[PDB]
Amino acid sequence: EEKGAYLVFDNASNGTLFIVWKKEKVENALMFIKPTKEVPEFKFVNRNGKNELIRNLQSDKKLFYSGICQFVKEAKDIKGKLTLLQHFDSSFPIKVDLYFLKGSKVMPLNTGEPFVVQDIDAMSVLPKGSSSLKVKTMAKDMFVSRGNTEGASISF
Repeated sequence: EEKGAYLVFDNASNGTLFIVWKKEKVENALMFIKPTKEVPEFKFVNRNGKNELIRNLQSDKKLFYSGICQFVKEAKDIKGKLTLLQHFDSSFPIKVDLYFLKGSKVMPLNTGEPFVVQDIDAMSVLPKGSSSLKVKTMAKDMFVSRGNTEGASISF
């Protein structure tokens, strides 16, 4: 976990998400990214390891959802794995579970497990009421449109 990315929440703007690109162990993170192949150095150097994803989460809890898609976006960009850490949900009023689209099949994220995000068709951030996309097989077009109405989606 030392090498990878971490989703962090900051009190900036009464709610900001932060994705750390580092080779160190970041704590107090809500989510994580695990790269299988080498991680882009320019993301380390240009961002200096810090990148603020989305801000003012105060105004709308769904912004956190969207910020999450922006987070896994990085994972799908470098072609790694996405890990949803659990802990924040006990303190933060947002508890959700992530879903990926692969082929015609939809797959939910396993809590604290690096899950294949690299060659996904689409991704979305659904709340505990994730049954929107919780089916045996799914349309890539529906996946994003559904997740978007859930408040977060991101599709190739």
